Amino acid sequence: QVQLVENGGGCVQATGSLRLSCAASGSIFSINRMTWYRQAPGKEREWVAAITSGGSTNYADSVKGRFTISRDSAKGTVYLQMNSLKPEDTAVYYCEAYGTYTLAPTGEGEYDDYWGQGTQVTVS
Amino acid sequence: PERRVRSTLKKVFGFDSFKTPLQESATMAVVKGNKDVFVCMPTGAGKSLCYQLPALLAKGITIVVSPLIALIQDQVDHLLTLKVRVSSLNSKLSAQERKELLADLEREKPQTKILYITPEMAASSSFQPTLNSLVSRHLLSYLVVDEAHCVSQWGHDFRPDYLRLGALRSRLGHAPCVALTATATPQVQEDVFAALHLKKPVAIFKTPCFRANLFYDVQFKELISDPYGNLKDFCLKALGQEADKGLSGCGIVYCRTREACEQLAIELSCRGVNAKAYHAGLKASERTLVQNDWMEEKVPVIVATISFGMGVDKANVRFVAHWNIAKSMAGYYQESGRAGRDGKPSWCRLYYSRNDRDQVSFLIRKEVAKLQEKRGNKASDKATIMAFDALVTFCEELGCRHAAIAKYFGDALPACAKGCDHCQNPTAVRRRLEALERSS
Ligand SMILES: [Zn+2]
Repeated sequence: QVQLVENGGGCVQATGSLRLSCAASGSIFSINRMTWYRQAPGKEREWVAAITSGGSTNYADSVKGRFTISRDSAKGTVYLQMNSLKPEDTAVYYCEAYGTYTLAPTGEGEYDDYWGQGTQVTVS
Repeated sequence: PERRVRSTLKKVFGFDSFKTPLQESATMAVVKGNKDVFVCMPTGAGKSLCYQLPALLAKGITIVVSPLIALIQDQVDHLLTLKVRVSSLNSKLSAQERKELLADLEREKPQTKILYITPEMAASSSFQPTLNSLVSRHLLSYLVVDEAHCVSQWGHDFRPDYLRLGALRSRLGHAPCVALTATATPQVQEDVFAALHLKKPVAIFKTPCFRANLFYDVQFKELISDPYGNLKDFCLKALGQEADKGLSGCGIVYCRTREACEQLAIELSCRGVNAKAYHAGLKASERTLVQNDWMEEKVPVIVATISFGMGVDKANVRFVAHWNIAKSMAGYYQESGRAGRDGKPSWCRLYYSRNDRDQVSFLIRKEVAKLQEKRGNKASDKATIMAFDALVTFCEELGCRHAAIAKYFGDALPACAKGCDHCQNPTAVRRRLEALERSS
Protein backbone atom coordinates (compact mmCIF):
# COMPACT_ATOMS: atom_id res chain seq x y z
CA GLN A 1 0.00 0.00 0.00
CA VAL A 2 0.92 3.76 -0.03
CA GLN A 3 1.86 5.99 3.01
CA LEU A 4 1.03 9.74 3.06
CA VAL A 5 3.09 11.38 5.86
CA GLU A 6 2.69 15.17 6.45
CA ASN A 7 5.53 17.22 8.07
CA GLY A 8 6.61 20.84 8.69
CA GLY A 9 4.01 21.96 11.25
CA GLY A 10 4.31 23.45 14.75
CA CYS A 11 3.41 26.54 16.87
CA VAL A 12 4.26 30.03 15.35
CA GLN A 13 3.42 33.73 15.95
CA ALA A 14 0.82 35.36 13.61
CA THR A 15 2.43 37.04 10.51
CA GLY A 16 4.75 33.99 10.64
CA SER A 17 5.25 31.30 7.98
CA LEU A 18 5.58 27.51 7.81
CA ARG A 19 6.03 24.99 5.00
CA LEU A 20 4.19 21.62 5.17
CA SER A 21 5.37 18.61 3.12
CA CYS A 22 3.35 15.44 2.23
CA ALA A 23 5.83 12.56 1.60
CA ALA A 24 3.87 10.12 -0.66
CA SER A 25 5.61 6.68 -0.32
CA GLY A 26 5.03 3.46 -2.34
CA SER A 27 5.64 2.85 -6.09
CA ILE A 28 3.68 6.05 -7.00
CA PHE A 29 3.56 6.83 -10.76
CA SER A 30 0.99 9.68 -10.67
CA ILE A 31 -1.48 11.47 -8.33
CA ASN A 32 -4.49 12.77 -10.32
CA ARG A 33 -5.31 15.39 -7.61
CA MET A 34 -3.21 16.09 -4.43
CA THR A 35 -5.34 18.36 -2.13
CA TRP A 36 -4.65 20.15 1.21
CA TYR A 37 -7.52 19.83 3.68
CA ARG A 38 -7.31 21.52 7.13
CA GLN A 39 -9.38 20.53 10.24
CA ALA A 40 -9.72 23.55 12.60
CA PRO A 41 -11.08 22.28 16.00
CA GLY A 42 -14.85 22.97 16.22
CA LYS A 43 -15.42 23.39 12.42
CA GLU A 44 -16.04 21.32 9.22
CA ARG A 45 -12.91 20.17 7.26
CA GLU A 46 -11.80 23.03 4.91
CA TRP A 47 -10.47 22.74 1.31
CA VAL A 48 -7.23 24.79 1.20
CA ALA A 49 -5.38 24.17 -2.08
CA ALA A 50 -4.80 21.34 -4.58
CA ILE A 51 -2.48 20.39 -7.50
CA THR A 52 -3.07 18.10 -10.52
CA SER A 53 -0.34 16.14 -12.32
CA GLY A 54 0.92 18.96 -14.61
CA GLY A 55 0.90 21.42 -11.69
CA SER A 56 -2.58 23.03 -12.20
CA THR A 57 -3.02 24.66 -8.73
CA ASN A 58 -6.16 26.09 -7.10
CA TYR A 59 -6.62 27.79 -3.70
CA ALA A 60 -9.52 28.51 -1.30
CA ASP A 61 -10.35 32.26 -1.34
CA SER A 62 -9.43 32.22 2.41
CA VAL A 63 -5.69 31.50 1.58
CA LYS A 64 -5.09 32.96 -1.97
CA GLY A 65 -1.94 35.19 -2.10
CA ARG A 66 -0.67 33.86 1.29
CA PHE A 67 -0.39 30.09 0.43
CA THR A 68 1.25 28.29 -2.60
CA ILE A 69 1.47 24.47 -3.14
CA SER A 70 4.16 22.82 -5.26
CA ARG A 71 5.51 19.40 -6.24
CA ASP A 72 9.21 18.55 -5.91
CA SER A 73 8.56 16.16 -8.89
CA ALA A 74 11.96 14.44 -8.14
CA LYS A 75 11.25 13.87 -4.36
CA GLY A 76 7.62 12.77 -5.21
CA THR A 77 6.33 15.09 -2.47
CA VAL A 78 4.01 18.17 -2.29
CA TYR A 79 4.58 21.33 -0.23
CA LEU A 80 2.21 23.97 1.19
CA GLN A 81 4.20 27.25 1.74
CA MET A 82 1.90 29.15 4.14
CA ASN A 83 2.98 32.83 4.70
CA SER A 84 1.18 35.75 6.52
CA LEU A 85 -0.30 33.22 9.04
CA LYS A 86 -3.39 34.02 11.19
CA PRO A 87 -4.97 32.37 14.29
CA GLU A 88 -7.85 31.30 11.89
CA ASP A 89 -5.28 29.14 9.97
CA THR A 90 -4.80 27.07 13.18
CA ALA A 91 -5.91 23.50 12.24
CA VAL A 92 -4.54 20.01 11.44
CA TYR A 93 -3.36 19.98 7.79
CA TYR A 94 -3.51 16.77 5.65
CA CYS A 95 -3.56 15.76 1.93
CA GLU A 96 -5.93 13.56 -0.07
CA ALA A 97 -4.02 11.64 -2.80
CA TYR A 98 -7.00 11.30 -5.23
CA GLY A 99 -6.32 8.87 -8.14
CA THR A 100 -2.98 7.49 -6.84
CA TYR A 101 -1.65 5.14 -9.58
CA THR A 102 0.95 2.72 -8.06
CA LEU A 103 2.88 0.20 -10.26
CA ALA A 104 5.77 -2.28 -9.57
CA PRO A 105 8.27 -3.06 -12.36
CA THR A 106 6.60 -6.58 -12.12
CA GLY A 107 3.45 -5.14 -13.80
CA GLU A 108 1.38 -5.50 -10.56
CA GLY A 109 -0.39 -2.19 -9.59
CA GLU A 110 -3.37 -0.46 -7.89
CA TYR A 111 -5.40 2.79 -8.39
CA ASP A 112 -6.81 4.34 -5.16
CA ASP A 113 -7.41 7.45 -2.97
CA TYR A 114 -5.07 7.89 0.10
CA TRP A 115 -5.48 10.24 3.12
CA GLY A 116 -2.42 11.56 5.04
CA GLN A 117 -1.76 11.23 8.81
CA GLY A 118 -1.70 15.06 9.42
CA THR A 119 0.49 17.83 10.99
CA GLN A 120 -0.62 20.00 13.92
CA VAL A 121 -0.46 23.80 13.22
CA THR A 122 -1.31 26.40 15.94
CA VAL A 123 -0.87 30.20 15.34
CA SER A 124 -0.67 32.33 18.58
CA PRO B 1 -8.74 -22.51 -2.47
CA GLU B 2 -6.07 -21.80 -5.16
CA ARG B 3 -6.71 -25.64 -5.50
CA ARG B 4 -9.86 -25.00 -7.69
CA VAL B 5 -8.00 -22.68 -10.14
CA ARG B 6 -5.22 -25.26 -10.95
CA SER B 7 -7.99 -27.84 -11.68
CA THR B 8 -10.29 -25.62 -13.86
CA LEU B 9 -7.12 -24.41 -15.71
CA LYS B 10 -6.29 -28.03 -16.75
CA LYS B 11 -9.66 -29.94 -16.69
CA VAL B 12 -11.35 -27.14 -18.85
CA PHE B 13 -8.84 -24.96 -20.81
CA GLY B 14 -6.14 -27.70 -21.02
CA PHE B 15 -3.33 -25.59 -19.48
CA ASP B 16 -0.54 -26.94 -17.20
CA SER B 17 0.52 -23.36 -16.16
CA PHE B 18 -0.31 -19.63 -16.83
CA LYS B 19 1.69 -17.93 -19.67
CA THR B 20 3.30 -15.36 -17.21
CA PRO B 21 3.13 -14.98 -13.39
CA LEU B 22 1.26 -11.62 -14.05
CA GLN B 23 -1.47 -13.57 -15.94
CA GLU B 24 -1.69 -15.80 -12.80
CA SER B 25 -1.69 -12.79 -10.36
CA ALA B 26 -4.39 -11.03 -12.50
CA THR B 27 -6.60 -14.16 -12.80
CA MET B 28 -6.30 -14.91 -9.03
CA ALA B 29 -7.31 -11.27 -8.25
CA VAL B 30 -10.43 -11.47 -10.49
CA VAL B 31 -11.38 -14.79 -8.72
CA LYS B 32 -11.33 -13.09 -5.24
CA GLY B 33 -13.74 -10.54 -6.83
CA ASN B 34 -13.51 -8.10 -3.85
CA LYS B 35 -12.19 -5.45 -6.25
CA ASP B 36 -12.57 -4.45 -9.90
CA VAL B 37 -9.43 -5.14 -12.00
CA PHE B 38 -7.73 -3.65 -15.09
CA VAL B 39 -5.63 -5.98 -17.35
CA CYS B 40 -3.39 -4.25 -19.96
CA MET B 41 -1.47 -7.20 -21.52
CA PRO B 42 -0.48 -7.17 -25.20
CA THR B 43 -2.24 -9.26 -27.89
CA GLY B 44 -1.58 -13.03 -27.37
CA ALA B 45 -0.90 -12.58 -23.60
CA GLY B 46 -3.80 -14.75 -22.27
CA LYS B 47 -6.09 -11.82 -21.26
CA SER B 48 -9.29 -13.82 -22.03
CA LEU B 49 -8.46 -16.51 -19.41
CA CYS B 50 -8.19 -13.79 -16.67
CA TYR B 51 -12.07 -13.56 -16.76
CA GLN B 52 -13.06 -16.84 -18.58
CA LEU B 53 -11.59 -19.06 -15.83
CA PRO B 54 -12.90 -16.84 -12.96
CA ALA B 55 -16.36 -16.76 -14.71
CA LEU B 56 -16.64 -20.62 -14.33
CA LEU B 57 -15.29 -20.99 -10.76
CA ALA B 58 -17.95 -18.44 -9.74
CA LYS B 59 -21.58 -19.65 -9.30
CA GLY B 60 -23.23 -17.17 -11.71
CA ILE B 61 -23.35 -15.56 -15.17
CA THR B 62 -20.40 -13.49 -16.50
CA ILE B 63 -21.40 -10.80 -19.08
CA VAL B 64 -18.54 -9.85 -21.44
CA VAL B 65 -18.93 -6.60 -23.45
CA SER B 66 -16.91 -6.71 -26.71
CA PRO B 67 -17.02 -4.09 -29.42
CA LEU B 68 -17.64 -5.99 -32.69
CA ILE B 69 -19.00 -9.44 -33.61
CA ALA B 70 -15.80 -10.79 -35.30
CA LEU B 71 -13.98 -10.53 -31.90
CA ILE B 72 -16.82 -12.11 -29.83
CA GLN B 73 -17.12 -14.97 -32.40
CA ASP B 74 -13.44 -16.17 -32.26
CA GLN B 75 -13.73 -16.58 -28.44
CA VAL B 76 -17.32 -17.97 -28.14
CA ASP B 77 -16.21 -20.47 -30.91
CA HIS B 78 -13.12 -21.64 -28.92
CA LEU B 79 -15.09 -21.53 -25.61
CA LEU B 80 -17.58 -24.03 -27.14
CA THR B 81 -14.74 -26.38 -28.35
CA LEU B 82 -13.86 -26.40 -24.57
CA LYS B 83 -17.53 -27.57 -23.89
CA VAL B 84 -18.36 -24.25 -22.06
CA ARG B 85 -21.96 -22.87 -21.84
CA VAL B 86 -21.06 -19.62 -23.72
CA SER B 87 -23.69 -17.57 -25.69
CA SER B 88 -23.30 -14.42 -27.81
CA LEU B 89 -26.33 -12.10 -27.88
CA ASN B 90 -25.69 -10.21 -31.18
CA SER B 91 -27.82 -8.89 -34.13
CA LYS B 92 -26.38 -11.75 -36.35
CA LEU B 93 -28.83 -14.06 -34.45
CA SER B 94 -32.24 -15.07 -35.94
CA ALA B 95 -35.10 -13.46 -33.92
CA GLN B 96 -35.85 -17.10 -32.84
CA GLU B 97 -32.26 -17.71 -31.51
CA ARG B 98 -32.41 -14.24 -29.84
CA LYS B 99 -35.70 -15.18 -28.04
CA GLU B 100 -34.52 -18.72 -26.98
CA LEU B 101 -31.48 -17.09 -25.29
CA LEU B 102 -33.34 -14.22 -23.50
CA ALA B 103 -35.74 -17.00 -22.34
CA ASP B 104 -32.72 -18.93 -20.95
CA LEU B 105 -31.54 -15.82 -18.99
CA GLU B 106 -35.07 -15.32 -17.49
CA ARG B 107 -35.09 -18.84 -15.98
CA GLU B 108 -33.79 -19.63 -12.48
CA LYS B 109 -30.69 -21.87 -13.12
CA PRO B 110 -29.93 -20.48 -16.67
CA GLN B 111 -27.84 -22.74 -18.96
CA THR B 112 -25.73 -19.72 -20.11
CA LYS B 113 -22.51 -19.24 -18.02
CA ILE B 114 -20.64 -16.60 -20.09
CA LEU B 115 -22.79 -14.12 -22.11
CA TYR B 116 -21.00 -12.28 -24.99
CA ILE B 117 -22.87 -9.01 -25.71
CA THR B 118 -22.07 -6.04 -28.01
CA PRO B 119 -21.99 -2.64 -26.25
CA GLU B 120 -24.80 -1.89 -28.79
CA MET B 121 -27.10 -4.69 -27.25
CA ALA B 122 -26.07 -3.97 -23.60
CA ALA B 123 -27.52 -0.43 -24.15
CA SER B 124 -30.73 -1.35 -26.13
CA SER B 125 -33.99 -1.33 -24.05
CA SER B 126 -34.77 -4.69 -25.85
CA PHE B 127 -32.27 -6.30 -23.36
CA GLN B 128 -32.93 -4.09 -20.24
CA PRO B 129 -35.73 -6.11 -18.52
CA THR B 130 -33.63 -9.31 -19.03
CA LEU B 131 -30.52 -7.52 -17.62
CA ASN B 132 -32.57 -6.17 -14.61
CA SER B 133 -34.04 -9.62 -13.77
CA LEU B 134 -30.44 -11.07 -13.93
CA VAL B 135 -29.16 -8.40 -11.45
CA SER B 136 -32.29 -8.61 -9.19
CA ARG B 137 -31.88 -12.47 -8.95
CA HIS B 138 -28.19 -11.76 -7.89
CA LEU B 139 -27.26 -13.88 -10.99
CA LEU B 140 -24.48 -11.59 -12.22
CA SER B 141 -21.02 -12.81 -11.10
CA TYR B 142 -18.83 -10.50 -13.29
CA LEU B 143 -19.00 -7.61 -15.82
CA VAL B 144 -16.12 -7.77 -18.35
CA VAL B 145 -15.49 -4.77 -20.61
CA ASP B 146 -13.06 -6.05 -23.28
CA GLU B 147 -11.45 -3.32 -25.51
CA ALA B 148 -12.01 -0.93 -22.53
CA HIS B 149 -9.70 1.60 -24.31
CA CYS B 150 -12.73 2.30 -26.61
CA VAL B 151 -14.27 4.57 -23.85
CA SER B 152 -11.26 6.93 -24.33
CA GLN B 153 -11.02 9.85 -26.87
CA TRP B 154 -7.26 9.76 -26.02
CA GLY B 155 -7.33 6.06 -27.19
CA HIS B 156 -7.66 6.00 -31.01
CA ASP B 157 -10.60 3.50 -31.31
CA PHE B 158 -13.22 5.53 -29.28
CA ARG B 159 -16.82 4.14 -29.41
CA PRO B 160 -19.62 6.45 -28.21
CA ASP B 161 -21.54 3.31 -27.08
CA TYR B 162 -18.82 2.57 -24.47
CA LEU B 163 -19.91 5.67 -22.40
CA ARG B 164 -23.16 3.85 -21.42
CA LEU B 165 -21.09 1.07 -19.75
CA GLY B 166 -20.12 3.27 -16.74
CA ALA B 167 -23.80 3.71 -15.79
CA LEU B 168 -24.19 -0.11 -16.09
CA ARG B 169 -21.31 -0.87 -13.60
CA SER B 170 -22.93 1.42 -10.97
CA ARG B 171 -26.33 -0.46 -11.23
CA LEU B 172 -24.86 -3.98 -10.58
CA GLY B 173 -22.58 -2.65 -7.74
CA HIS B 174 -22.90 -6.25 -6.34
CA ALA B 175 -20.41 -7.73 -8.93
CA PRO B 176 -16.79 -7.08 -10.02
CA CYS B 177 -15.90 -5.24 -13.27
CA VAL B 178 -12.81 -6.51 -15.18
CA ALA B 179 -11.56 -4.07 -17.86
CA LEU B 180 -9.11 -5.33 -20.52
CA THR B 181 -7.08 -3.84 -23.37
CA ALA B 182 -3.72 -4.52 -25.09
CA THR B 183 -2.44 -0.86 -24.78
CA ALA B 184 -3.15 2.18 -22.56
CA THR B 185 -1.28 5.48 -22.22
CA PRO B 186 -1.73 6.59 -18.55
CA GLN B 187 -4.43 9.06 -19.85
CA VAL B 188 -6.46 6.11 -21.35
CA GLN B 189 -6.21 4.10 -18.05
CA GLU B 190 -7.47 7.26 -16.14
CA ASP B 191 -10.35 7.56 -18.69
CA VAL B 192 -11.08 3.75 -18.54
CA PHE B 193 -11.13 3.86 -14.67
CA ALA B 194 -13.51 6.92 -14.60
CA ALA B 195 -15.82 6.29 -17.61
CA LEU B 196 -16.37 2.59 -16.50
CA HIS B 197 -16.83 3.77 -12.85
CA LEU B 198 -14.30 1.05 -11.69
CA LYS B 199 -14.42 0.77 -7.83
CA LYS B 200 -11.16 1.93 -6.09
CA PRO B 201 -8.95 0.23 -5.20
CA VAL B 202 -8.62 -0.96 -8.85
CA ALA B 203 -6.15 -3.91 -9.09
CA ILE B 204 -3.89 -3.34 -12.17
CA PHE B 205 -2.03 -6.03 -14.22
CA LYS B 206 -0.15 -4.07 -16.93
CA THR B 207 2.60 -5.92 -18.90
CA PRO B 208 5.83 -3.80 -18.74
CA CYS B 209 7.01 -2.51 -22.21
CA PHE B 210 10.65 -2.67 -21.03
CA ARG B 211 12.92 -5.31 -22.69
CA ALA B 212 16.48 -5.74 -21.23
CA ASN B 213 18.19 -7.24 -24.36
CA LEU B 214 17.58 -4.04 -26.50
CA PHE B 215 20.20 -1.20 -26.30
CA TYR B 216 18.67 2.19 -27.35
CA ASP B 217 20.85 5.21 -28.36
CA VAL B 218 20.36 8.54 -30.26
CA GLN B 219 22.77 10.23 -32.77
CA PHE B 220 22.25 13.66 -34.48
CA LYS B 221 22.54 13.82 -38.33
CA GLU B 222 23.59 17.53 -37.85
CA LEU B 223 26.76 16.39 -35.92
CA ILE B 224 27.85 13.45 -38.22
CA SER B 225 30.92 13.56 -40.56
CA ASP B 226 29.80 10.58 -42.77
CA PRO B 227 26.10 9.77 -42.08
CA TYR B 228 26.03 6.66 -44.38
CA GLY B 229 29.41 5.45 -42.98
CA ASN B 230 28.24 5.75 -39.33
CA LEU B 231 25.22 3.60 -40.35
CA LYS B 232 27.43 0.93 -42.11
CA ASP B 233 29.57 0.63 -38.92
CA PHE B 234 26.48 0.53 -36.59
CA CYS B 235 24.83 -2.26 -38.70
CA LEU B 236 28.14 -4.24 -38.77
CA LYS B 237 28.90 -3.81 -34.99
CA ALA B 238 25.36 -5.16 -34.33
CA LEU B 239 25.78 -8.05 -36.87
CA GLY B 240 28.58 -10.61 -36.22
CA GLN B 241 27.87 -10.84 -32.45
CA GLU B 242 28.76 -14.54 -33.11
CA ALA B 243 32.30 -14.14 -34.67
CA ASP B 244 32.57 -18.02 -34.84
CA LYS B 245 29.51 -17.91 -37.23
CA GLY B 246 31.02 -14.68 -38.77
CA LEU B 247 28.14 -12.30 -39.76
CA SER B 248 24.99 -13.67 -37.99
CA GLY B 249 21.49 -12.17 -37.55
CA CYS B 250 19.74 -9.49 -39.69
CA GLY B 251 18.50 -5.86 -39.28
CA ILE B 252 16.10 -3.06 -40.39
CA VAL B 253 16.48 0.67 -41.30
CA TYR B 254 13.54 3.18 -41.34
CA CYS B 255 13.09 6.23 -43.67
CA ARG B 256 10.32 8.83 -44.30
CA THR B 257 10.32 8.79 -48.18
CA ARG B 258 10.74 5.91 -50.67
CA GLU B 259 13.63 7.69 -52.54
CA ALA B 260 15.54 7.72 -49.18
CA CYS B 261 14.80 3.92 -48.84
CA GLU B 262 16.07 3.00 -52.38
CA GLN B 263 19.16 5.29 -52.05
CA LEU B 264 20.06 4.09 -48.48
CA ALA B 265 19.96 0.38 -49.59
CA ILE B 266 22.34 1.40 -52.45
CA GLU B 267 24.73 3.46 -50.21
CA LEU B 268 24.84 0.74 -47.46
CA SER B 269 25.34 -2.10 -50.04
CA CYS B 270 28.25 -0.24 -51.83
CA ARG B 271 29.81 0.44 -48.35
CA GLY B 272 29.72 -3.38 -47.87
CA VAL B 273 26.54 -4.11 -45.80
CA ASN B 274 24.24 -5.81 -48.34
CA ALA B 275 20.76 -4.12 -48.08
CA LYS B 276 17.37 -4.08 -49.96
CA ALA B 277 14.60 -1.38 -50.08
CA TYR B 278 10.99 -2.23 -49.00
CA HIS B 279 8.18 0.30 -49.77
CA ALA B 280 4.54 0.61 -50.98
CA GLY B 281 5.86 2.02 -54.34
CA LEU B 282 7.14 -1.46 -55.47
CA LYS B 283 5.01 -4.31 -56.99
CA ALA B 284 3.64 -7.07 -54.66
CA SER B 285 6.21 -9.51 -56.27
CA GLU B 286 9.16 -7.14 -55.46
CA ARG B 287 7.84 -6.81 -51.83
CA THR B 288 7.69 -10.65 -51.37
CA LEU B 289 11.14 -11.08 -53.15
CA VAL B 290 12.88 -8.49 -50.82
CA GLN B 291 10.94 -9.78 -47.74
CA ASN B 292 11.71 -13.45 -48.64
CA ASP B 293 15.48 -12.75 -49.14
CA TRP B 294 15.49 -10.98 -45.70
CA MET B 295 13.49 -13.81 -43.97
CA GLU B 296 15.98 -16.50 -45.21
CA GLU B 297 18.99 -14.17 -44.51
CA LYS B 298 19.99 -14.08 -48.26
CA VAL B 299 20.15 -10.28 -47.46
CA PRO B 300 21.09 -9.30 -43.86
CA VAL B 301 19.46 -5.77 -43.99
CA ILE B 302 16.11 -4.27 -45.22
CA VAL B 303 15.19 -0.52 -45.52
CA ALA B 304 11.45 0.14 -44.86
CA THR B 305 9.36 3.37 -45.13
CA ILE B 306 7.85 4.40 -41.70
CA SER B 307 4.50 4.40 -43.66
CA PHE B 308 4.88 0.61 -44.40
CA GLY B 309 7.22 -2.18 -43.16
CA MET B 310 7.15 -5.63 -41.42
CA GLY B 311 5.16 -7.83 -43.85
CA VAL B 312 6.03 -10.59 -41.28
CA ASP B 313 8.02 -10.49 -37.95
CA LYS B 314 11.50 -12.14 -37.50
CA ALA B 315 13.49 -13.30 -34.39
CA ASN B 316 17.26 -12.64 -35.03
CA VAL B 317 16.77 -8.87 -35.83
CA ARG B 318 20.09 -7.66 -34.28
CA PHE B 319 19.35 -3.94 -35.02
CA VAL B 320 16.58 -1.43 -35.93
CA ALA B 321 17.95 1.96 -37.06
CA HIS B 322 15.67 4.99 -37.71
CA TRP B 323 17.26 7.39 -40.30
CA ASN B 324 14.25 9.70 -39.68
CA ILE B 325 12.30 10.18 -36.39
CA ALA B 326 8.84 8.40 -36.45
CA LYS B 327 5.23 9.84 -36.42
CA SER B 328 4.77 8.91 -32.70
CA MET B 329 6.55 7.36 -29.64
CA ALA B 330 4.05 4.45 -30.03
CA GLY B 331 5.47 4.09 -33.61
CA TYR B 332 9.18 4.08 -32.56
CA TYR B 333 8.34 1.50 -29.78
CA GLN B 334 6.41 -0.61 -32.33
CA GLU B 335 9.19 -0.30 -35.00
CA SER B 336 12.28 -0.73 -32.72
CA GLY B 337 10.31 -3.61 -31.03
CA ARG B 338 10.77 -5.88 -34.13
CA ALA B 339 14.39 -6.01 -32.85
CA GLY B 340 15.68 -8.83 -30.66
CA ARG B 341 12.51 -11.03 -30.40
CA ASP B 342 14.81 -14.11 -29.92
CA GLY B 343 16.22 -12.50 -26.69
CA LYS B 344 19.94 -12.24 -27.69
CA PRO B 345 21.40 -8.67 -27.45
CA SER B 346 20.18 -6.15 -30.09
CA TRP B 347 20.81 -2.39 -30.72
CA CYS B 348 18.10 0.21 -31.53
CA ARG B 349 19.29 3.65 -32.81
CA LEU B 350 17.42 6.90 -33.73
CA TYR B 351 19.14 9.41 -36.10
CA TYR B 352 17.73 12.79 -34.93
CA SER B 353 17.63 15.87 -37.22
CA ARG B 354 15.90 19.14 -36.07
CA ASN B 355 15.19 19.51 -39.86
CA ASP B 356 13.40 16.06 -39.67
CA ARG B 357 11.43 17.10 -36.50
CA ASP B 358 10.24 20.33 -38.27
CA GLN B 359 9.45 18.56 -41.61
CA VAL B 360 7.17 16.04 -39.68
CA SER B 361 5.77 18.74 -37.26
CA PHE B 362 4.44 20.77 -40.27
CA LEU B 363 2.93 17.57 -41.87
CA ILE B 364 1.20 16.65 -38.53
CA ARG B 365 -0.24 20.25 -38.19
CA LYS B 366 -1.32 20.27 -41.89
CA GLU B 367 -3.28 16.90 -41.79
CA VAL B 368 -4.61 17.90 -38.28
CA ALA B 369 -6.10 21.01 -40.05
CA LYS B 370 -7.30 18.77 -42.99
CA LEU B 371 -9.40 16.66 -40.50
CA GLN B 372 -10.86 19.71 -38.57
CA GLU B 373 -12.59 20.84 -41.87
CA LYS B 374 -13.48 17.18 -42.89
CA ARG B 375 -15.36 16.30 -39.58
CA GLY B 376 -14.48 19.07 -36.98
CA ASN B 377 -12.89 19.78 -33.55
CA LYS B 378 -11.92 17.00 -30.99
CA ALA B 379 -9.74 15.93 -27.94
CA SER B 380 -7.77 13.46 -30.19
CA ASP B 381 -6.44 16.48 -32.25
CA LYS B 382 -4.15 17.49 -29.29
CA ALA B 383 -3.03 13.79 -28.83
CA THR B 384 -1.49 13.40 -32.37
CA ILE B 385 1.04 16.29 -31.79
CA MET B 386 1.53 15.12 -28.14
CA ALA B 387 2.38 11.54 -29.32
CA PHE B 388 5.12 12.92 -31.66
CA ASP B 389 6.43 15.40 -28.98
CA ALA B 390 7.06 12.52 -26.48
CA LEU B 391 9.59 11.13 -29.07
CA VAL B 392 11.28 14.56 -29.67
CA THR B 393 11.53 14.59 -25.80
CA PHE B 394 13.04 11.06 -25.98
CA CYS B 395 15.90 12.42 -28.23
CA GLU B 396 16.41 15.87 -26.60
CA GLU B 397 16.44 14.63 -22.90
CA LEU B 398 19.56 13.12 -21.24
CA GLY B 399 18.03 10.35 -19.09
CA CYS B 400 17.59 6.52 -19.39
CA ARG B 401 15.95 5.84 -22.81
CA HIS B 402 14.05 2.73 -21.41
CA ALA B 403 12.75 4.85 -18.43
CA ALA B 404 11.61 7.58 -20.93
CA ILE B 405 9.55 4.87 -22.75
CA ALA B 406 8.39 3.32 -19.42
CA LYS B 407 7.00 6.77 -18.32
CA TYR B 408 5.19 7.40 -21.69
CA PHE B 409 3.37 4.01 -21.62
CA GLY B 410 2.95 4.04 -17.81
CA ASP B 411 5.30 1.29 -16.53
CA ALA B 412 7.37 1.81 -13.33
CA LEU B 413 11.18 2.43 -13.40
CA PRO B 414 12.74 -0.35 -15.55
CA ALA B 415 16.14 -1.81 -14.34
CA CYS B 416 18.18 -0.52 -17.36
CA ALA B 417 21.48 -2.33 -16.36
CA LYS B 418 23.99 -0.30 -18.52
CA GLY B 419 21.21 -0.91 -21.14
CA CYS B 420 21.08 2.44 -23.08
CA ASP B 421 23.60 5.19 -24.14
CA HIS B 422 22.87 7.48 -21.09
CA CYS B 423 22.94 4.47 -18.61
CA GLN B 424 26.37 3.34 -20.00
CA ASN B 425 28.06 6.80 -20.42
CA PRO B 426 25.87 9.69 -19.10
CA THR B 427 28.54 12.34 -20.00
CA ALA B 428 29.11 11.33 -23.67
CA VAL B 429 25.33 11.98 -24.09
CA ARG B 430 25.60 15.33 -22.13
CA ARG B 431 28.49 16.41 -24.47
CA ARG B 432 26.69 15.28 -27.70
CA LEU B 433 23.51 17.20 -26.57
CA GLU B 434 25.42 20.48 -25.83
CA ALA B 435 26.90 20.01 -29.39
CA LEU B 436 23.44 20.12 -31.14
CA GLU B 437 22.64 23.26 -29.05
CA ARG B 438 25.46 25.08 -31.01
CA SER B 439 24.21 23.62 -34.39
CA SER B 440 20.46 24.14 -33.44
ZN1 LIG C 1 18.97 3.79 -19.55
